[PDB]
Amino acid sequence: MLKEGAKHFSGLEEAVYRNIQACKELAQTTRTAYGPNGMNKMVINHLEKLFVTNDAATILRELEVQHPAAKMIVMASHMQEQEVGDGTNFVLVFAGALLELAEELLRIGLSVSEVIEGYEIACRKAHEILPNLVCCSAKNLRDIDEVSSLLRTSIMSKQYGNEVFLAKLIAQACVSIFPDSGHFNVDNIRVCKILGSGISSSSVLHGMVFKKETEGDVTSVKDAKIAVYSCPFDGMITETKGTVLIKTAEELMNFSKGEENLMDAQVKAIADTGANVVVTGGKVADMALHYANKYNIMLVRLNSKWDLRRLCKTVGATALPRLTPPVLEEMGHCDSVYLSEVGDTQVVVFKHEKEDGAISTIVLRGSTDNLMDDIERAVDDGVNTFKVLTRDKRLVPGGGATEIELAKQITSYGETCPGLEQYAIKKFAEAFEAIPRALAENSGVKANEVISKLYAVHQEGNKNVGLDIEAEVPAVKDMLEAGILDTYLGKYWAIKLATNAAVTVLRVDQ
Amino acid sequence: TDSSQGIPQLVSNISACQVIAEAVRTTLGPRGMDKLIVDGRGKATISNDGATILKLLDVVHPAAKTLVDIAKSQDAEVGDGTTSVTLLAAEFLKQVKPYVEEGLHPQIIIRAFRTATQLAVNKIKEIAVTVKKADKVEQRKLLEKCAMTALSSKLISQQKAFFAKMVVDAVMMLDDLLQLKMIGIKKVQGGALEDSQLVAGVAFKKTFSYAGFEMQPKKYHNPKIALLNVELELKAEKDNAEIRVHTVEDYQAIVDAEWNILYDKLEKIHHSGAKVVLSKLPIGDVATQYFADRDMFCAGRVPEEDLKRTMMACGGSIQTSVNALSADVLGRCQVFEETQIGGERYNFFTGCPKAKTCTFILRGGAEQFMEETERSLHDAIMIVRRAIKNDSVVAGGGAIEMELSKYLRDYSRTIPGKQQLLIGAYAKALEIIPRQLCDNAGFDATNILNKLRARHAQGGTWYGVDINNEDIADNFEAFVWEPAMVRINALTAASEAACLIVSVDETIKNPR
Amino acid sequence: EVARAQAALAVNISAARGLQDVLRTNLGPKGTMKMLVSGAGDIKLTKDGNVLLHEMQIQHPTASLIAKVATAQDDITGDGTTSNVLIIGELLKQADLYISEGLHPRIITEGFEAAKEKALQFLEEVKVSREMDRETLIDVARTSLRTKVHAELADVLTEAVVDSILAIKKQDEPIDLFMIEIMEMKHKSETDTSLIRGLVLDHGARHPDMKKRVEDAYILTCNVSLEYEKTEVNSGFFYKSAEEREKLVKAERKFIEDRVKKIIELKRKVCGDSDKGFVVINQKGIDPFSLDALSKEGIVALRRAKRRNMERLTLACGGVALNSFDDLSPDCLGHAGLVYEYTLGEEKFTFIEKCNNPRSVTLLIKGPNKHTLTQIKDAVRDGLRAVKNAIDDGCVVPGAGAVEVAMAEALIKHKPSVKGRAQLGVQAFADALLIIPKVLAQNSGFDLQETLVKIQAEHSESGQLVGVDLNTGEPMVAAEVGVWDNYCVKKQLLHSCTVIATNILLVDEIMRAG
Repeated sequence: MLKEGAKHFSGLEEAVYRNIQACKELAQTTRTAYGPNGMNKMVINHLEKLFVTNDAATILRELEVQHPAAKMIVMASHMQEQEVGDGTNFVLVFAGALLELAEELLRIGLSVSEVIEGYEIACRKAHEILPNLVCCSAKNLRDIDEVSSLLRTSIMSKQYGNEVFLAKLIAQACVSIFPDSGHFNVDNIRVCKILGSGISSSSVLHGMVFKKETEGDVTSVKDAKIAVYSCPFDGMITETKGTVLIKTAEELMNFSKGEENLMDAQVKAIADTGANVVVTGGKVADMALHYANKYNIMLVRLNSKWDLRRLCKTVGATALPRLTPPVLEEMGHCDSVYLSEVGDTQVVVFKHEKEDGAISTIVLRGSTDNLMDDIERAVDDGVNTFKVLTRDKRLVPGGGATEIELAKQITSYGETCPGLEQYAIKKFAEAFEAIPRALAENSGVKANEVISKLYAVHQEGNKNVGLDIEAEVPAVKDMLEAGILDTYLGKYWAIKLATNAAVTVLRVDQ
Repeated sequence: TDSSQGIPQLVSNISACQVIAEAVRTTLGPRGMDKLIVDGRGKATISNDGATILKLLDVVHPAAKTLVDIAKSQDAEVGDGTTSVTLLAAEFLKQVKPYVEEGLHPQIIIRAFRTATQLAVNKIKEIAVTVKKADKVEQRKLLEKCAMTALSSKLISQQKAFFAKMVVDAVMMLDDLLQLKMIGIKKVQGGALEDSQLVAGVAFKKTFSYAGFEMQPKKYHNPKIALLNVELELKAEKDNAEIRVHTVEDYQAIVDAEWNILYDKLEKIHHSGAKVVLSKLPIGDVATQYFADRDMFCAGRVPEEDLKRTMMACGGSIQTSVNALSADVLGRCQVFEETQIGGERYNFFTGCPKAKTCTFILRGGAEQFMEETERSLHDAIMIVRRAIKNDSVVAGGGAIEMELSKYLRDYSRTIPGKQQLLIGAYAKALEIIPRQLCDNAGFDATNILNKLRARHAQGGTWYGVDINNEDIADNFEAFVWEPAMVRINALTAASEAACLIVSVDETIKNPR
Repeated sequence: EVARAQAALAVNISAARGLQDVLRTNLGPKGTMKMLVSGAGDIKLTKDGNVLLHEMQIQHPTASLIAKVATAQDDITGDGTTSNVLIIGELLKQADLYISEGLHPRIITEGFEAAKEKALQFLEEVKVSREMDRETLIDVARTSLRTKVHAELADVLTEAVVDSILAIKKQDEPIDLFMIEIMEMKHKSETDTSLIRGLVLDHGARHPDMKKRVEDAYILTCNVSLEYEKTEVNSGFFYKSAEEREKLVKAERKFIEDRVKKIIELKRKVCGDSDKGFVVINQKGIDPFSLDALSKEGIVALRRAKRRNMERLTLACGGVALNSFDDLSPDCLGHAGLVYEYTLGEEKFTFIEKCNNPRSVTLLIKGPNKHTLTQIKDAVRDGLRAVKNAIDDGCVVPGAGAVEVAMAEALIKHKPSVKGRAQLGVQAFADALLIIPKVLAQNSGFDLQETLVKIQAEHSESGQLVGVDLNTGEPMVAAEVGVWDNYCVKKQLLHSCTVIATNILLVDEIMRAG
């Protein structure tokens, strides 16, 4: 501080200033997101797919900043996504809007040893009565609209219009094939990207769905010993053309000899490894192809790690290079294996159905990934929100319809308590409007208009805005009795977690 | 790891998207200035449209890349509709920029786009008119008059009406695709304009003269055609060698053993199945000497676009060797007939076992008229094929474009709000398209456009400004004829191609 | 290049405050946790006077000395480094003012002596003998934990603190070198600070959960080879003759299956049952086939529990380190009533506990294993060092600046000598004493003099040891509260101040030395 030396990225002014500033400015995404929005972010991690996103996690994945809080705080926001898929586009803006509320009190000179407490105290008071404002619950998880209702806040939060069929599709996916007894799996039920068809045509094909081509035959038996090999067939010794015509009529044969009789013993020992399906991370040679069909081994011409990973995951596989007679440490998991036409594409389908280890797989059909990923993003954050492992989601008013409910809870409780925390608690009664504004922003009105008319509804529970004409002038969309609902789980987290972030980030001076 | 937030990046997106439309402003009716564009590769780069230079231009913008890909999403389908989508979505983006400062920014942004784009397609298929085989035309007489639409619209001459049926021949023969990759067209310098030809298979413009080329057959009724992606020349297999001499007997030999292989190379396909051998790559003296020793046909340096469509036509395969090849990999016709047309040694390939190729042969006896019609053939093709595919035929040239924005100016009254601004912008976008072909018609756009509006307060059936006639009147009755399908296509693009990035004013980029 | 007289002296008092200016935000429950993404380049968080220093790479010469003296203090204490640093520059303020009013640094230091004495004598004069009791130890625990962390998380750390202090008293050690064991645990929440009556073992095995639950332990902690090697080596490495390598490789596996079959002989000899577990623990790794041969028999064979384990295992369990399996008795091994191989987060953490003659009772801290979990890992350890002193001393005075209004005010009342030659160092000394009670009091928005005059007079009136409420900056009574200063803690920081406060005062010139 008074030294030429030592270190800091934070402190003094900065702690009061820079640590609050950009952490807020992060919220611009979540300021436009979480709840129905057409507003999106083109995020180019340079993939040659230029990625539309409102999802904070993969917005913040690129974002890097010297502000130690904003450096850190994305942790709690990403620690959130781990715990709930939805509510994450809520996390960053709420505290971010709740932050400079304290900084204004810092301009008033209300201490860091003071203000955040009242937040934390009203963070209690929230999570105290936050379970009281729980209303519904998602009970039968085989049921569509108990699942698709939770989904109907969550995908909605990420993205608006596509949500409805997705919610159906995701509930029609029956992520309840996992009994949700404490069981859920992100790889077993997986997204499978299919270029073309519709995204309304995007389906759930149970099993493991590989848009990669099943080559030659299908499995000998449906309980396969699944040969998942990074390079089982790279070719053994390749043919050549020398003269821009032929090299030599004589030199042609000996390389097929090495190719064939190796890939003979190769695929014969792909048969002697007992592989019913050989799953090739690399290419296939037509000789091994011929061998894969004679030796009766389902062949997959090419495999992305997307296959190989889930293969290693599900099958117990290890994707292996082979120029040699193999052995299966992969074996199978699967009770069924197929070439099915899904996306109306010939698809490598590994399959079985159980409660546990069961692969029941989303198949997304879309012209691009930016279609099939951000929507998947929108999708899976409901699938993620489906993951509670308390089967009843304890559905609160969705669409953030509990804002106005807790808002008058906290502001009345901020009236009760004396001392500077009464402000902080009343300041905690404030940042509610962020998403109602974030809605009203992408909807196009100020939360004041919204929230004051929803200060007129007082205790309501149902009405809260979104992206819609109802969210502009009427200040009302019915987000409790809706079809649009959200679990108490992410309610337990985001209010606390975004606080857990905001706790010490003003305290950190160095 | 870079982003610009808010309106500043948003508005910044449009011009990068718009400037390319300022090129295509009217590139369909071509007239304007065309600069030969030489890129950093030394490549002189031009187009018959906007898309090919769009193919050539790249941006770091996602935005400017989107409508590119979108116009390309519209391009490769019809082969057309690029400039249309290129102008319209950018025009939306162009027009919302002042609105953006007022703000459209609430996601009242995206709604009236697609909400009003259905109103168009709601008007499209209700005003759409379907064509058939017995209907007003053979559907060949349509594809005649849709060629007479597409061919004649640009000039040329009554061969445009002659070609109008003639282009439809290989069309009807091959009609599956919207485009010619089976069909193709053979440019003929020589003959004359009044006769242009069509072959039920590929017909090679020229194959190439050698030693013994005259002494090799120019005619087969039973071509078994080695289709070569690969050359056979004196360089292909060397004649150079040497050997030790205390006796000069071996001078003949050490060259002759290599000589036998040049022979054997070409002969081994010749011996196996091959009469005709078509190489797309050179044939040199000592090789063609053996090809002249064979007198089963030799070719080299021939078009592969014909040679691979010969594979399509024949049923043989493009051959990467002269050896290791069977008799089935050989192309086959019931006609190999080489009768030189002009300077083109002209191989008749017809009677193919399949004849997936049927190629129209445009014969001009001169260079200019052809490439104008050959450009109008793609026009005809992109139309006459699609005129079959979608028999429902809308009309262009501000037919509905002025008639839609007519109602879509009329649709403004019921909107009011923030998106009534969009409605007007959405409306006149339809009319900014003919707003050029007016100039290509020599017309002032706006008065003519306003006339057309009045003409759509009077008429409004097909009425529009047609650079086709350089008039203002019914398009479909002016023989402005294109299927109504591409409309929805373009209009699915038009409003939606714009709404992508305007949904994003915060655009992140990364080095990785 | 040189800086003469006041120049080098100005550099002294200059750097000192930013230290304290951290501490004014770092001191006590009033202080604030400090995330350092710069200091070492690491992403960090800390509360302490000593630790924030060393975490930084500090380029200032005056501050090159500064991380030194609180180190030895934080060793003993854990608190007062957050404090001693305050009094030094607060003393450097006075000492500056007196040379600012003119004086030598010698005739300054001369008055420190009796002032240091009378206060160090006042240490005796005040020193509160507190019968050292988990309750009182909780207080001395939490006061340092509250000093560094939430009073909430203080009491969270306090238990495991006050847990293992009676358990290290169980080891008849007044200090604590064992059951100092603070075990990070992979968890969604750092909220859990727990106690394990025995170790938390590292790897159950690379073939996991062999016997995962061992409720009667026969512990063989063995640096032996059940992994000798399975791979290709000739003399132990790659020799120039390739054919000569794999010749010894089998005998390497066989010398494992020597030790493996010895366990089949040993587990038999030891146990004869999966009921009372024979436990292989290897300082090296263990072959999965060794594991497989052992695991199916009901044996748990641990690998690469570290040498600290090899001790604490041999130690806490009544265990042994026996480097040949061969055949051994259960009593040739130690015993622990619970050995359980436990997975929360990634790694399976085998808990060898109920350890007979525990020499290590592990303090479990679950969490993300971030600087956060470290942030509760240092305060406990720091709080441990505090209650370590609280175990060490039988006398602990109150905290919360309750001492100086008893201490400084007396020296403020009187020059210890009652002569001016002392006053020159007594004014400096007695003043600097009051920084800690006044700073957080004024940090709370409560003016020092009005806050001090109470706590001063409230000592003068009542004879009371009278604390500050560090968050509310008000006069409190720290004798009852539980914010309490070890006689071991408070004594050295006085010395630590004085020892570093004289020479730097006595050095008026600095020059580049090379």
